[PDB]
Amino acid sequence: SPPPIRMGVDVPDRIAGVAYPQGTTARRLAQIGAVVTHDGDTLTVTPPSWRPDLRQPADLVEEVLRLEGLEVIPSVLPPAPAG
Amino acid sequence: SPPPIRMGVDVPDRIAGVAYPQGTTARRLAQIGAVVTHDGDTLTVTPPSWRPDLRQPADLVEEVLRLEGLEVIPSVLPPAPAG
Ligand SMILES: [Mg+2]
Ligand SMILES: [Mg+2]
Repeated sequence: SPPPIRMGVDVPDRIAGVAYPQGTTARRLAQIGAVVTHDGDTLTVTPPSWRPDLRQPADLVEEVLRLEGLEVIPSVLPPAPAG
Repeated sequence: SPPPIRMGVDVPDRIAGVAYPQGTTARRLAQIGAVVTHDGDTLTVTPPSWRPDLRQPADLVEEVLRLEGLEVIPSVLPPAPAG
């Protein structure tokens, strides 16, 4: 198995900008074959042996977001920086 | 005396963007001749008879800000949206 990855439970929610229903991250990561454990608000995710591409929290975020569907991500223009 | 005015104790701070020391608003408003009573966090301000220009909380805000000095107000860029 690849080494375990520590990641906050709401990290996919923050990066997506969507408040997913609770347990979405844990369910999706378990769906793709990873072992997920809880420690307060921090998950420890061990990817399956056939997923060496999952090495960082960003890799896990893509798994949750693509399975939930990028279409649910709202179009929110960022504020204009003083250019 | 003009009618009394109700105003939050920190309203001058919010409009100025400056955290004034405690009691600044009450001290400045009593300085210019108004009667100030405290009801928790809400100030009741009765301006003196020679100040018929003090009718709204914004008027009291100007009194506090101008006496503390507009030079203490910092320079912060507003959150303009994408145009
Ligand atoms: Mg990936
Ligand atoms: Mg005025």
